[PDB]
Amino acid sequence: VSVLQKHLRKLVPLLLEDGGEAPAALEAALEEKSALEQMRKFLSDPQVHTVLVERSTLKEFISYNINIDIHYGVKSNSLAFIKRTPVIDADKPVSSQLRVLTLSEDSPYETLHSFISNAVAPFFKSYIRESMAPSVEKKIAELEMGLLHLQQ
Amino acid sequence: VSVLQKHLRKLVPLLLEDGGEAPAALEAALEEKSALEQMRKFLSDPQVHTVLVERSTLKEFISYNINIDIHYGVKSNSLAFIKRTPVIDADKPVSSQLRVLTLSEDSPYETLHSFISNAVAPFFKSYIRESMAPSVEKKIAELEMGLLHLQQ
Amino acid sequence: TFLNQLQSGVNRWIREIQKVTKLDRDPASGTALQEISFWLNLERALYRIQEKRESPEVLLTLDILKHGKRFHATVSFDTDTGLKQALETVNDYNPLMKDFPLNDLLSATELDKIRQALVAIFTHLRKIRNTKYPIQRALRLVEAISRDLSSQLLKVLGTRKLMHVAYEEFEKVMVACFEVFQTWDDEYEKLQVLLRDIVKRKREENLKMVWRINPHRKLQARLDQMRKFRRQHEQLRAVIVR
Repeated sequence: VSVLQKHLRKLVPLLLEDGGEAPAALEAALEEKSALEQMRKFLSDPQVHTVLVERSTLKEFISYNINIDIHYGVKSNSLAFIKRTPVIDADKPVSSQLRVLTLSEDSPYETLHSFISNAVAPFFKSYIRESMAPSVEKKIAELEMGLLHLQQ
Repeated sequence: VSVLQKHLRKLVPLLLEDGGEAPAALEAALEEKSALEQMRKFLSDPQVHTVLVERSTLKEFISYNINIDIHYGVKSNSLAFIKRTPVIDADKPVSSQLRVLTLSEDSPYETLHSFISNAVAPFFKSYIRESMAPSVEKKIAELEMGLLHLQQ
Repeated sequence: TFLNQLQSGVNRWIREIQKVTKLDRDPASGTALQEISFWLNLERALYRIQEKRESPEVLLTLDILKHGKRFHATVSFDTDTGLKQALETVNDYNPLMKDFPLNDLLSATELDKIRQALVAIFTHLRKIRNTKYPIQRALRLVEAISRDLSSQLLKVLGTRKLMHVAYEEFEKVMVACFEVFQTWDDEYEKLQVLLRDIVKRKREENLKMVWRINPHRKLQARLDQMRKFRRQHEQLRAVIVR
C-alpha cells in the first residue's frame, strides 16, 4: 500500500538515474489511485507480484506512471520489484521477501537478453558450483542467441 | 548508496507482514557494518554489485545478517541484489539496478519452483512476444517440475 | 511482543503448510506408482501441517495472537496452512495410492504380465476415483502403468534381442514386444475409463480423466514387420531352392 509506494519511490524509479534518493517523478507516479491500488494488490495478494515505478524523461520532462503492469514506454525507467512472499508489508522479514528484476528506459529486449546471458545463466552457474540446471543454461543461451538474432 | 541505504531502511519495510515503517530487525540489518560495506560496493564497485539484508525474528530472538552475497533459509529471507548495470554515479537514486530483492521468505523449495516456473520464463516470453524464449520457458518449467518431484 | 511472536508463529505455520503442500505429487510426477507416492507424501505433509497448527502449543500461540489483536495474522496462517486440504488429499490418496500396478506392469516383461500390471494400475485408479482421489490422478496412475509396461517391453526386447534376433527368435521377441505394447494400451484404456468414471462422479471438480495410454506401438509394428520379413525371407529361400 503506502509502504509499497514508498518502496517504489525509493527503489524502482532509479534505473537510468545515478545515485541519490526518491525524485518528484517517483512521487507523482506512485501517488496515483491506480498506483496505490496496484501497491495494495502487491501488498495483500501473492499473485500480484510486479510493481513498477518509473522516473521517465520524454522529449526530458520528469513524468511517468507507476503500476503493477510493466511495459516499455517513452523512457520508462521502471523496475518490476515483483513479490514472491504471500504479502508485501512491514513487520516480518525484510524486503528480501520479494522478487528481483530490473528494467531500462529504452527497449528492454536487449537488456533482458544481456541479463539472461550475464546473471540468469550465471545464477545457474553459481548453483552448479555450489552443487535440469544445464538444460536451463543451454536453453537460456539459445534464447539469448535467438533474441540477438531477432533484434539484429 | 543513499538509495541503497534507504532501500534497506524504507524499501525493506514494505515486503513483509502488516504495514508501516522500519521494524527493529530491519534497523539491526541496516546497523550492520557489512551492510554498509555492501552498500558502498553497490554504489562504487562495478564487479561487486550484490548486496544482502535480512530482518529475522525466530524463537523471540532477532537474528539475521546483512551480506554481499545470495542467501536463503526456512521462514526467513536474505537479499540478493542482482544488478543488470555495473556502476552507479552520484546524481539521482540508484536502488533499481542492484535492487533490494531476493527469493521468497517461505521454504525455499516451493518458492524456487514457482520462481523457475513463472519468473524467469515469463520475462523471456513477454520479451519475445513484444519483439528461443519458448525453449527456455520449457526448460525452466521442466527444471521446476523436476525440483518439485525431487522434493516430493 | 508476545502478540507479534504469536502472529509470526501463525504465519510461519501457514508458510510451512504451504511448503508441505507445494510438492504436488500429481500424475506428472514420475510413473503411476511415483505419482501415488507423491500424492501420499503431499497428504502426509498437509496432515503434518494441520497437526502442527492444531497441537496444544500452536493453539495456545494462536489464542495469544488473537488476544494480542493478531486477527489478520491468524487468518493468514489459517489460509496459508491448508491442514484440512492436506488431510483431504491424504484421505483421497488412501483409496488411490495403495496398490502397485505400475510396478507390476514394469516387471511383467511378458505381454500378459504387462497387461495384468496395467489392469492393476487402472483398478487402483478407478478405486481412487470412487474415493476422494481424483479421476485425473487415476488417469495418471493408469498412464504410468502403461508407460512402465512399455518401458519393460522395450527393455526385455533390447536384452533378449527381439530386433536383433534371427527369423524365429526375432519373431518371438517381436511378438513379446507387441504383447507388451498391447498390455500397456489395455492398461491405459482401463486407466482412462477409471478417470472418466471418477470425473463423472466428481463433475463439480473433475471434468474427466486423462487418456492414460502408454509409450510401444512402433515396437509392436516393427516386431510384426520383422516376423513378416523372416517369413518372406523363408519364402524367397524356398523359391530359390525350387
